[PDB]
Parts: sequence; structure tokens; C-alpha cells
Amino acid sequence: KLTDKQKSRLWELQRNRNFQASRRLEGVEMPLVTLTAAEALARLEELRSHY
Amino acid sequence: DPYLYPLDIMRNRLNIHQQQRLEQAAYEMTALRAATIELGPLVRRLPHLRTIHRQLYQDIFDWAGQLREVDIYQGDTPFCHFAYIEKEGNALMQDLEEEGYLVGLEKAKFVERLAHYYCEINVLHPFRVGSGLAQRIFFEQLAIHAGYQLSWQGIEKEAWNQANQSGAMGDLTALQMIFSKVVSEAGE
Ligand SMILES: [Cl-]
Ligand SMILES: [Cl-]
Ligand SMILES: [Cl-]
Repeated sequence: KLTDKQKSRLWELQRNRNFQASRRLEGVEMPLVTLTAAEALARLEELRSHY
Repeated sequence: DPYLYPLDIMRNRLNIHQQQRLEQAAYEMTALRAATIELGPLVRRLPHLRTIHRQLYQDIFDWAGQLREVDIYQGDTPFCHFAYIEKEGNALMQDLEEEGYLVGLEKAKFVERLAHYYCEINVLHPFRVGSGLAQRIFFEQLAIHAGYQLSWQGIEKEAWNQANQSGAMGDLTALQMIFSKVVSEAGE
């Protein structure tokens, strides 16, 4: 994954898995987020409205 | 604590007044924000680490991205004194930059340097909440720029915290052992 586009694709493929596992190191079990970045932004907007 | 309302609860942007509900909202919102974080640059100093934290916490805290302003303990062990964070953080990032962000290294050497830098940043604990999360994203991205990839899967929390503590006291053996497992070749 030497190319900028290859590195970015790797990052996108792993970032959510990583955050789940990362949070587990803090002792918290959370479900895996499978949303795309755009979907996550739209869901964040709903959650802000909800609070 | 200046981060608390003048109660049991940290001041927050969501007008939540119950600590447990704030915790849960943070777990959910940080996880959605982490789904939007891009790889970022090869050249990464303290401002890039602050940007990760800002990204994660921008919905929750006005202070997202800002350095910690109080002292924090894990048990009886203090993290870096707050007034020293900027000086120590900058110095550490400068050492990292002089090592070219760990690029061009064979696996054993990468693991060794990574454990070292991970240990140093962990003691720094630059943010009031979420330091661990921001630090790990910073290093996950760094690894990919360096031709490696990190997985935190299957690392036990107790082993993780003990490894970091031993490392901060001068024996990086346990943290390097964890990193030998966490690290694999990029795209492998
Ligand atoms: Cl509430
Ligand atoms: Cl959190
Ligand atoms: Cl930077």
C-alpha cells in the first residue's frame, strides 16, 4: 500500500475496526460502525438534534 | 475541576446533566466521528494529534482539540504535569520527526521505536478525556505511512495498562511484546 490512494483505501478499510478495538482497550464494548463517512455525518446531525 | 459544571458532570455541548448519559452519548458520537477521520499527513506533529481529538469530540466538548489544563492520575500515578504538556509534546514530536516518522524500518526496529513513542505519548496524556483514543489513531495512521498496519484486536486491557506502566518506569519489554503482535505489514 505504497501509493497515497492505496494508503487511503487501507485506512478507510480499517479505521472503524480500529476504533472499536481501541475503545475496548478502555474497557468499553461498542458495536462496529459500518457507515460511510457521509452516512456518519448525517447520523451525527440526527443525534445532535436528538440532544 | 474547571471541566465540571459549578456537579457530578462535565460541561458539555449537548446539555446533558447526567454523567452516565454523557458517557454514552460520547461513546456513540466519537465512534461516528472516527468513521469520518481521514489518514492525514506523513508529517505529523502536535497540531495533527490535536486535530484528531478535535474531530472526535467536536460535538461533545467546547474544548475539543485543546490541551489538558488539570492534572490527572491513574490510581496513584500521575500523567505529565499539565503545564509541561506542550513543551514535552513538542519535544517528543521533534524526536519522531528526526526519525522520519519511523519510515523505512524493518519490522523489529519499527516495533521497538513504536513502543517507545507510544509509551512516551501515553504518559503525556495530552487531553482531558480521550487521550488514549486520539493517540492510537495518530499511531494507526503513522503506521500506514510507514508501510505497516496496527490491530488492537485481542489485546487484553489489563495487559495493555500494565505494559504501558512498566514501560513508563523503564522496561518496555511488555509493551514491545504487545506491539510485535499489533504490528503487521501494510495490506497483509
Ligand atoms: Cl440529562
Ligand atoms: Cl469518551
Ligand atoms: Cl502537525
